Amino acid sequence: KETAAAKFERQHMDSSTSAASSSNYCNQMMKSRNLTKDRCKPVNTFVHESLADVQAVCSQKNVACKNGQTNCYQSYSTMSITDCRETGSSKYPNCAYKTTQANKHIIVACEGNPYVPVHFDASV
Repeated sequence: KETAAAKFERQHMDSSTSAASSSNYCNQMMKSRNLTKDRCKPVNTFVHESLADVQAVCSQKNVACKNGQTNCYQSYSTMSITDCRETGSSKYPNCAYKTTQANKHIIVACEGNPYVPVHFDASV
């Protein structure tokens, strides 16, 4: 049983690079994080910052989530992120992605004790 806090780190954290090293970054990471296991996840964001810096966003700017919920929080600083989206050719199990580098503010939904990120909502 994977906790929601643990699943967020598997799906979104990559503190090991300052940014996506190549255009094949997503194809490789989507596969290695088990995100293409039973279906090709259509969109996924990776964050290249320390976990402590990402966990601290839960104490920053409170904003509404895309689904109307109110437990979302936006980062005061921009963060290095990599946006992964399926290409027109992608077809399970042969999932394929486009890698795009960006530096944006991130919005995550927090929950629990301690209060941590459990869902990546969007970037602005």
